[PDB]
Amino acid sequence: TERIRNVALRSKVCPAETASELIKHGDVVGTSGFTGAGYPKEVPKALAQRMEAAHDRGEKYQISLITGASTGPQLDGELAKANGVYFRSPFNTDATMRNRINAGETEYFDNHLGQVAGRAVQGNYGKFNIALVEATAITEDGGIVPTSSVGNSQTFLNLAEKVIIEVNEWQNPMLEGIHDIWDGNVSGVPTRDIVPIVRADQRVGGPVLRVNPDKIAAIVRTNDRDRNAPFAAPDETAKAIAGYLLDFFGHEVKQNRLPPSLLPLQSGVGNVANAVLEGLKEGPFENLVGYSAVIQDGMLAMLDSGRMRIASASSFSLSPEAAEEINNRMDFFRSKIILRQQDVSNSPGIIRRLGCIAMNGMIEADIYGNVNSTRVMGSKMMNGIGGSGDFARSSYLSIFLSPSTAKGGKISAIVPMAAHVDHIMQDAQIFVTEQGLADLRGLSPVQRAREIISKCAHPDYRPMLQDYFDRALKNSFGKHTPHLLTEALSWHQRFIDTGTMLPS
Amino acid sequence: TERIRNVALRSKVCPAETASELIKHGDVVGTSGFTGAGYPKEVPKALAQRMEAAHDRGEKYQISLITGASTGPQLDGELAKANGVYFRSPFNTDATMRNRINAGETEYFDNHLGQVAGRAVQGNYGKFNIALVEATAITEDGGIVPTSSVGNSQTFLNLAEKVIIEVNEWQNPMLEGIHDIWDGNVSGVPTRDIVPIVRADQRVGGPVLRVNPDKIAAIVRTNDRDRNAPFAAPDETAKAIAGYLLDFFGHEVKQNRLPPSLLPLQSGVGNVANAVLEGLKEGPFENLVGYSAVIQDGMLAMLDSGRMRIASASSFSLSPEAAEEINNRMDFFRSKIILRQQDVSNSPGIIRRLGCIAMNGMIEADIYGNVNSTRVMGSKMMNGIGGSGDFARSSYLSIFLSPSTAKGGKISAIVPMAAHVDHIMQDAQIFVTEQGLADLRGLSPVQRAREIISKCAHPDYRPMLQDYFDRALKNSFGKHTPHLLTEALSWHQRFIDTGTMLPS
Ligand SMILES: CC(C)(COP(=O)(O)OP(=O)(O)OC[C@H]1O[C@@H](n2cnc3c(N)ncnc32)[C@H](O)[C@@H]1OP(=O)(O)O)[C@@H](O)C(=O)NCCC(=O)NCCS
Ligand SMILES: CC(C)(COP(=O)(O)OP(=O)(O)OC[C@H]1O[C@@H](n2cnc3c(N)ncnc32)[C@H](O)[C@@H]1OP(=O)(O)O)[C@@H](O)C(=O)NCCC(=O)NCCS
Ligand SMILES: [Cl-]
Ligand SMILES: [Cl-]
Ligand SMILES: [Cl-]
Ligand SMILES: [Cl-]
Repeated sequence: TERIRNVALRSKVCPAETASELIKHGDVVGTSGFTGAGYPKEVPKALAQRMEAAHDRGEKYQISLITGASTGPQLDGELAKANGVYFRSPFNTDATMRNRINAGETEYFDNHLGQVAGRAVQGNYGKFNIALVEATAITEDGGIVPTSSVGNSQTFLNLAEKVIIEVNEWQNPMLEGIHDIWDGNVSGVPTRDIVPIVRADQRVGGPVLRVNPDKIAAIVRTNDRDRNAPFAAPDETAKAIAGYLLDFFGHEVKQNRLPPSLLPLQSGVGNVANAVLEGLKEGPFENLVGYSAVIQDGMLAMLDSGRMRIASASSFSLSPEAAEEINNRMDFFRSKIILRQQDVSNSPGIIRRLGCIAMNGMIEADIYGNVNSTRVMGSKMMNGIGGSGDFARSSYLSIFLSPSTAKGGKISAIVPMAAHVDHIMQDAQIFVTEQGLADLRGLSPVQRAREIISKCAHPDYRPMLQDYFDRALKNSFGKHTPHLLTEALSWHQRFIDTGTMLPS
Repeated sequence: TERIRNVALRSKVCPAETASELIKHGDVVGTSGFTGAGYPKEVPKALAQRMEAAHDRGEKYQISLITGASTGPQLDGELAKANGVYFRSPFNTDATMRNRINAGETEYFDNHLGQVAGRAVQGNYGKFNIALVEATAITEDGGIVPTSSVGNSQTFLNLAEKVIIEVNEWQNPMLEGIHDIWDGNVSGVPTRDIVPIVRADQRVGGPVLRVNPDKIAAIVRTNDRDRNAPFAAPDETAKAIAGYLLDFFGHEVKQNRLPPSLLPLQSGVGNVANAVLEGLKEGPFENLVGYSAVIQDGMLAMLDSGRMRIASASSFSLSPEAAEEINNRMDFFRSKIILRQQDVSNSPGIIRRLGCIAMNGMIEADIYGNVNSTRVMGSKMMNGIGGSGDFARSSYLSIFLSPSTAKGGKISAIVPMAAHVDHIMQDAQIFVTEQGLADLRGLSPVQRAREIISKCAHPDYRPMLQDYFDRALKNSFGKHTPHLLTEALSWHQRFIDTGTMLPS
């Protein structure tokens, strides 16, 4: 049945390839798409091809690409291969785009996800020339129904001089109604409105994105899927991590420091956080509620088992099989899910009010519990800070999760000093690895070190960390946060030099 | 005349030494006190004497000292001299206490100022045995009128098993009415209340701290002043920084990116930020509004002139000259100042909603614009993060201010890598030194470096910085945030070893 239910707009429909021609070299382009969900697919390809052709002719042809968060092969992948992006923000997971960024070929800045809208309205990315937005359907009165995410779409629509919509047969029409778009000033000119959310499951807006139909210069019909990586089935490492955390939650509850149903749950991107949710789907906490940035396979599983009643996020970010699953059971899941603008899902004011429990993965932490979420060896981008800072700093409890080692044991995820810092000590209270859990609340840096080294570090690396700390305590310039600057980053350099942090 | 207007409570009046006997070895003590204002004076002096006497006898006697923020010689000073503090939080500026912390004799954790009350309520500091609070007066119905700051006093009163009040006749009685204390759930158990502040001058509460009279174990009559080091007159360096910043504001206004009256201003503790205020009091912007953690001399000047209409803060941290000037004309300033609980003055939800401009000092930034506010050489505490994180991350614009060098040119305030990080790149958009102003909005790390190096670094260090960056670009593991791990911290080590960052 017709997805474009507004007759007047049908006159604007055209091939993906024609739409792409609206985008000019130098253009700032805002797109839908949040962590592998709901990004535009067909127009990006056409632009990519046109870009390569122009480049061979010696014609400059690159855009600035601002999104909700990560997209997919069809967008980041295609444009990266074409060398078509001079600037990218705020979050990426595509290997080709990542390579461009790590080669200095595409400039990249990973803003806090909840701040992107406000900075765009402030003009930090320049003037938006194009909004390219994927839709489930266009309503009779011209509402744009989003797809598997909301992201920054409403903001990009407001800002852009011209709008291109992609309407996607693949997205299940029962998506219509799952979204909550608030028409208030969240990220506009101060003073901003109060967003009156006081419960994680509370709706305060409507089902559609609003745009002046006059700004719509093109509409493209599509039938393509959100392409995400599957999640790793929880192995012994992941299960141990879940085990420690569930016990921790259990002891908090027994001590009356958490309610039996805990607090609204945020769970970050990646395999480790996902694995913890798989643990929760059969855990001893009932009537859970999610207030997250993304809903991964594990969270969907919790909704499925009924251990979680409802989940708020800006997107569901699912494996191919789970995305197939939810599209086949959209009737069941649509009442369990609320998709919000990312500046609302990731609003520090709301997160703190609700008392969210934040659970996020990490590259590494140093012995003082500073956290790197992003930059391997301090210089090589993995994905980006994403919403981890939005949640870590605002949450009732901030929890970081990681195997105690990486690359088959050749890297320690607990190091003397993080090569890059995304989350300072103040923003991290709990660390969990397969070795144990460190509870850092109320502790000084030296006290944090003792907990982190003794609980979380891998036995292959523990003595070396203890050695570093003991000698730092003796020799450091100051003793408040003891360091030996000649060797603080030496494990990372050892890896670079030899392929392993383990000495020979 | 009579400061204690509740007759019944008069019976609890006693000498300072006697009150101090209520405080026992191991106790967790919460005190009033924020940026050298409104901290208890006589009871801490008495306590310190008794602590030293005990120690002289091989008897242990130490407390955990939790405050609003920094105190003064009578509290931090005396107790540090006595070696009477085993744990301290969240912010200190006393030189003797700083030494205890940096020698490892006092355990320290500098929590974000806006979060301290909530973490106290969560129980991160343990059970509060004692709340010790300075008061201007006690009202007919037993309300406690705070003095020159509010800080965390209401939370501490709520949590503490016993309460001791110091009624200080030095504090002007017309301070009564200047405070705004909310009974709302700001920092308590989730779900918390919406704090409905939508303008900087808005009152939402009442004039007094509330406490069960049955918890009050002692009242001490005092007469002693807040002690706060004077601000030196702005030197040429500080004047240059203010100049660059004011030019920047003027340009934002002419581009319509700020209103002519700017936005609510937050100005951080320290000489540099205060020097900027001094420039604004004689600049082109009128109808200014303060929404800050603290009101320093510069800000008080503008309220005087009528340049600033109102200033919201948790405390006024004035010089002796300024302290007397306001205690004197309290009738006037009384109507231009609102003093709030620090969990409200420093609430990220409100700071964001109001769109504050944050202006803070810093120790150093690296070429990529990560900021160190706290730890010299990464290990030696200066003061603490304070509210700089609260404001930097939540602000409409986050600006950091510093001389381009430190210690007579022997340290570069722009370094290859910051030895410790308090504010990540995402939390800092504008840097200002006497060398110029770097506007980083919308830039990748490599672009940030080009601006910071060229605009902010001192000419004596810029070639060294460019050389580091150039070789990093060629040799770094990744090129997204290029580093040479072999030398990243080598300037700091050079200072440690030779007293200068310049190569010999
Ligand atoms: C940090 C993060 C990459 C961890 O992801 P994860 O899937 O849970 O952890 P994994 O152990 O499976 O590792 C993922 C990759 O990072 C690498 N990695 C993890 N720790 C590493 C370390 N200490 N050193 C080097 N690489 C590391 C792994 O090798 C793996 O790389 P690969 O894909 O090339 O094989 C991921 O959580 C992330 O990008 N976080 C930032 C955004 C965020 O946290 N958002 C929260 C709100 S949605
Ligand atoms: C960072 C901070 C110390 C700077 O203070 P300032 O008065 O503006 O700057 P100054 O240049 O006068 O220097 C202050 C001290 O820091 C030292 N300092 C500053 N930069 C330094 C550097 N790069 N290396 C070593 N020391 C440095 C100075 O030497 C001076 O120390 P001294 O008293 O022993 O001589 C101060 O802003 C602060 O403590 N910030 C943290 C809390 C905060 O910002 N709160 C904001 C909300 S209220
Ligand atoms: Cl809000
Ligand atoms: Cl804590
Ligand atoms: Cl609020
Ligand atoms: Cl930006």
